[PDB]
Amino acid sequence: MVSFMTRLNVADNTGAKQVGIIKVLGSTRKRYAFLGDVVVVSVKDAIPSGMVKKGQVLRAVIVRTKKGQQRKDGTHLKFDDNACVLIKEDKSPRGTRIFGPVARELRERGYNKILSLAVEVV
Amino acid sequence: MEIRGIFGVKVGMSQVFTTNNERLPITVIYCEPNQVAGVKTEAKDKYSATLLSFDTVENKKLNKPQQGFFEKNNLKPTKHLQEIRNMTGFEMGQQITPQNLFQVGEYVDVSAISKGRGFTGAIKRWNFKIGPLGHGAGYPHRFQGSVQAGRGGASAQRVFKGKKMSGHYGHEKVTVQNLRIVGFDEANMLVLVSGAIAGPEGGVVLIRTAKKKPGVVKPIELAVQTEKA
Amino acid sequence: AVQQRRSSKHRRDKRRSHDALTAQALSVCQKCGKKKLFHRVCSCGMYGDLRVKKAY
Amino acid sequence: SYINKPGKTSAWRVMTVRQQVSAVLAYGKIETTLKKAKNTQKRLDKLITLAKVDNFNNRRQVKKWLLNTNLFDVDQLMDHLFSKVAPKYEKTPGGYSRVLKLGPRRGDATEMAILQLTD
Amino acid sequence: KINKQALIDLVEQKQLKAYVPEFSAGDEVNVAIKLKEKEKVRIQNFTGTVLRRRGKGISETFIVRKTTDGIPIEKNFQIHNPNISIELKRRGKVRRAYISYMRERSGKAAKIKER
RNA sequence: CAAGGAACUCUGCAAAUUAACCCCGUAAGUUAGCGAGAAGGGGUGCUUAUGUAAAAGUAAGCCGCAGUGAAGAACGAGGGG
RNA sequence: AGCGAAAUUCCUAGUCGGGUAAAUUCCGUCCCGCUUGAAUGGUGUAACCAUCUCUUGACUGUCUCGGCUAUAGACUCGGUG
RNA sequence: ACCUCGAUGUCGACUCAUCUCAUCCUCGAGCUGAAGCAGGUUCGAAGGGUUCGGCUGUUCGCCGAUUAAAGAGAUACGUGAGUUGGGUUCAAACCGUCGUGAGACAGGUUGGUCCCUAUCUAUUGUGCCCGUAGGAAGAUUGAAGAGUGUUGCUUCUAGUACGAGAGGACCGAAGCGAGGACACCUCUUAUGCUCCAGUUGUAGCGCCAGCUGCACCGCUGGGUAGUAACGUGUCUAUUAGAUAAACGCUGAAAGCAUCUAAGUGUGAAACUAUCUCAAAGAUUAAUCUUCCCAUUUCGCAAGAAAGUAAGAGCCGUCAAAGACGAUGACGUUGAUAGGUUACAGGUGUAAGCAUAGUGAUAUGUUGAGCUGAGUAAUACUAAUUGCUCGAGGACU
Repeated sequence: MVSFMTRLNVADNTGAKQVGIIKVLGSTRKRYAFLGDVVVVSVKDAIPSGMVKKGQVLRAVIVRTKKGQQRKDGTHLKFDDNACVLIKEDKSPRGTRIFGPVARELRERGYNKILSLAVEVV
Repeated sequence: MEIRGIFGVKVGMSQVFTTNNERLPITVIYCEPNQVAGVKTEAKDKYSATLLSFDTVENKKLNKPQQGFFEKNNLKPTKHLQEIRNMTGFEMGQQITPQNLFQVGEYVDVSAISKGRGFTGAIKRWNFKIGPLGHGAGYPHRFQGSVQAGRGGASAQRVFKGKKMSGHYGHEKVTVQNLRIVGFDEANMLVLVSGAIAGPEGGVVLIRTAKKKPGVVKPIELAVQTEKA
Repeated sequence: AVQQRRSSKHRRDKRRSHDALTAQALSVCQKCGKKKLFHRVCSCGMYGDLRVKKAY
Repeated sequence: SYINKPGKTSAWRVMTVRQQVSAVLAYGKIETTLKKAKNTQKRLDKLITLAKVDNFNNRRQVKKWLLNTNLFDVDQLMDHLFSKVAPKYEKTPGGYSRVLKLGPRRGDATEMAILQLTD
Repeated sequence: KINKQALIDLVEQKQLKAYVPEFSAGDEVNVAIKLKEKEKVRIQNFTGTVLRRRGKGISETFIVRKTTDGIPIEKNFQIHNPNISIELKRRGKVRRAYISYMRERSGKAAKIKER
């Protein structure tokens, strides 16, 4: 549903506007979008106050899925947009201000710090 | 060892809320309590087997030689009858109910005739790839590629038997195993089981004991609502 | 493609072996004459012992 | 091969069925194809079971499936039907018509079938 | 011999609500969710405007839209789901039982109420 | 035809969005004519009254997710040879 | 004079600075220019182009990634040859 | 310069593949100037696997971003009577050069049409005639077959052992994944043209509505069953026996030593099943269970007039099936199909009436009206008061 070269907005305060998902990590033929997907992205729209330079290949995780998914609970939550957050090889977020609504079932892949510094969890 | 199983009739599939906040697919099978029609023992028949019979109707409409055989065996006249291998723990002239052999939550295997699709394409049968249409590929666009494996009178100059090819799809007994037993209903002659069953409803569907994990069962339970105002 | 080797008369009859045509179904008519066609009306205008049709 | 006549359309089927039901209302015996015969038999039976109470709304509802003939005109045949067929067919549950299979046609070898109605 | 195939309700009887809060597909309802992440009782009242009310038996799913962080999100829920509390906030008038224009119309996202 | 939107690829070829009208607005380059319909944009329904010859026009009310509601009409910019 | 790895450089896929995450064809520049070069015109030039190429806006089943709908055939039956 | 000049299409790219091991990883083992980790070398083993982009007509080539991995070939540098022609490669022209001149350029450039209604064999299904020595109905066994065998992460084991110190084990278990494949329509999406709602103009129903026909199903939004997946659920193993390499034991020959020579072991995604599908046309024509018949008379010593009683076939109805046969089920003793009624589900306050309003409208009647595939009741209609084949056991 979301794969290589997907122009998407940013979900955390890193001074970036439009970023493209350039590769998928993990294993071969992943080619799909899911929760906690650690991928690499390149930014083309940003502001000079941003903490990352334009065109850099940096690792991020998508947090909003316009496709939506069905959970183990039996409930199908779907986003009306798509967004991602940039992180540096760990679970500590890069941006100094976190915003955007996300489900709480993301602890399976870590990211507890983002939830602790989140505006509010879904 | 021993393998236990019986036939039934798929009559529908549904869902249910279970513990740990999970919903499971629930296929429903009508399972009338059947009676063994014959036992093939190691002593005379050299192998373990047991033929059962069911879907009984009034004796008038049934076939004459087989109803005479039934009367010789002193059993009900039934439409369907078939064997199951490796079954001698149950004896001749005994009714069979799901409570006797299978509990709730263990692992079983299911067999059913696939839904008839007739002759089809290779991609719809062997999960192939569509031929491209970009920039006018032409009318010959969806096909099976080629079976060219040799040119020159000393390489193959033929087609090979067993080569992957399209053909009639479905309409065949197919099996999947490790299905979980959800529940039983003796009054309605009904069983609720997990997974999905191939083919359409109304047909005869076999369920045997899983030959992978014979004596393994995991606990699964239900829950009840409490919102009462 | 087109034919590469001609089929002989023996090959012709081997191919035409399946040219035998199956017969039809017939039914007795109690009121009219000749044997009528089964599940079909008779020439005398009558069918399920029932005449509903005008001049044949 | 490639592009040709529109041929068979759902509009064609429904207008042809309307013609056949108008014809059976006018005369009461139609020779056509057996599959078409049963297809129009279903719609005719639906109209007849809709022809029991017969208010003005039902008049228009059944008028959405009728045409005109030479013997009778649309409203005239509607009123004629309402006057005679409804008293005759009201007490029988279903089965308001019967199809009898004829033989092949010398012209076409099609399996002719005659639809008729009598209660 | 003859089977009714109506045993769908027979197996549906395992889950039956005794209060069954009923509403249309164009209203504002607050549905509470009971969650135990590791060890706690969490009651998260998920408010929002219901979108589509589908029903066929034990399987009755309905869609609800909520503006979380100013972002519209659509969630699916099941009517007889356990550990779930439902209470309507406001009941309104809607001319259709299925809405797709609310997927994009954000300006004045509220709905005209029911008299 | 969910989602992405040129990623297959010899190529944004084909295909796709506007396209009609009314009204704002319009860059660079330029032989001063153009460019240019630059682009970008806003509205077109029904009813009640007003307006002239009707109508473009206006005030209000009302509904549909959407009112040249199906119709028939240019998708572009930048740069080089 | 001019133009200079051009439609012009075999060696060579020469740089360099670029757009380009990643550019042998895209651009400006460097000048060892086999066999360029001024009426077989040359260097540019606004507009113009069913001309060629490059990047992008939107656009979508071209693709990711496959599937469905209705006619006509193809299938079966009759006449035809 | 030996076949093909009364034609063997010569680069690839796309799909479709196939095999060998001289194995890239996955497997085991050996050795090491192998403290551990990290490694490096080699052997045996082919059961499975081996990405996406950027450049270029190019394969080959390079680079990037990854994967545990991006192994090699090789089959007309596989694959056009499966696609396409970007490209050199007819006819045009250009730049540059060469040649005085027509003209030459695997130097470069723009453009330049890819012929095909399957005869046999071969192959995916599919049946029909006969057979298996009486006719059948079934159920079987299984000689020979086919499918089918993937990989990674995390946590515990344990910062344990090891190592001073960074580092950090082996084995096992548990959960999480990816891909591969099976089926499914509970949920989620696409479709769902005799379905619904709204909508738009034209022509008429003598008029207003209310309509049909047409305008891509007129347009838009949905949606029943079914049909599919992006959605679900599953499988990703375990074991036994014989083995490669490797490691053995005893042990002499060759009084010691030695895995070997007798004997005596383990042993790998390798090998046989193990799991799945069908399978007696499995002609070596196998097996069992049940029913039927064994009825005037000479023959070519066979049973000929009486032609099953076991049934089969024609026809109808349909589909669970199904291109069409064939198959499954039912034929007045029938719910087999259609009909009608109720119901499910879909759509969403039918139309009319009345109220207030100059009017779009709002309200009660009204969750009503209607609704293709869905459920059961229901013999109301059709499966005929029908026809053809179909009985006596040869020989060793």
